[PDB]
Amino acid sequence: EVLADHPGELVRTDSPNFLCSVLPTHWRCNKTLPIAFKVVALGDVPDGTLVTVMAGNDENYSAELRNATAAMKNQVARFNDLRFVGRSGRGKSFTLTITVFTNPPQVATYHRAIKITVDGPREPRPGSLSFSERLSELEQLR
Amino acid sequence: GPIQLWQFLLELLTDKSCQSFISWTGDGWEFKLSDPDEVARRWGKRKNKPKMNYEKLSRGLRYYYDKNIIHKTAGKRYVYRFVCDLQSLLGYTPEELHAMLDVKPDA
DNA sequence: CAGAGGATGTGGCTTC
DNA sequence: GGAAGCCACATCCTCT
Repeated sequence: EVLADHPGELVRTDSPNFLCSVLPTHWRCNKTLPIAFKVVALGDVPDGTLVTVMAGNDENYSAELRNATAAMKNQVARFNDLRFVGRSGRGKSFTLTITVFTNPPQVATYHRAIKITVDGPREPRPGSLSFSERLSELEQLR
Repeated sequence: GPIQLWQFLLELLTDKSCQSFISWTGDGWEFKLSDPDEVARRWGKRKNKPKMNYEKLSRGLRYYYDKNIIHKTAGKRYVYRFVCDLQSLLGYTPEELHAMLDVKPDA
């Protein structure tokens, strides 16, 4: 709980054996996170053990992520620039599922962890027609 | 209303009056911006962005590379090519179009 | 500069 | 009626 480099950096998962970085409540998609996401193991987990992260909710059973896989080293799995590509839906957040590939595998969850959007946290605000006609129709399509 | 860059360029390229600063090279859907600054000026004026220049307009074109709309012609300064199917979108073969616009082969 | 692409902010528009 | 989403750039930067 207080075995992290800094204050309030880690949070508990639905599992008593793991802890992970606190994620921004809302972020922009495909944008690097403010902090390096980590998954800390309380129990003994060998160096090299893989750890993956999957994001999802009612909108996206599973959301496209980038760098969602890291290797455990010294009880800690440090993801390098984990990113969220898939969005979570208006007013919705993703739950993260952390799978630590020990044998047998161990699953840890971080519910309502983060909302992903395109902007992210933002500051408050016969007959034949011609080209011109064809281009105009094409410019409206959407 | 809303206008995308490739559509703007396409407007200019179908207007004989613009052939002095932007024109078709003669090879399919390839085109050249003979006066980049002028094109950027009009683009800026269309989108209402006074500080618009070619340096920035070109960034927009580079965004199309991946979306298969416009590709750059290697080695030819200010030369790009529409790589989407303009024939289906406009109903004219590169020639028919070139004709109506009185296009003269470029090299 | 010209020119590939990443990182972010900006404005018009649309949708719960 | 709007805050919250989407989209398509606009801006800025890096190097030779």
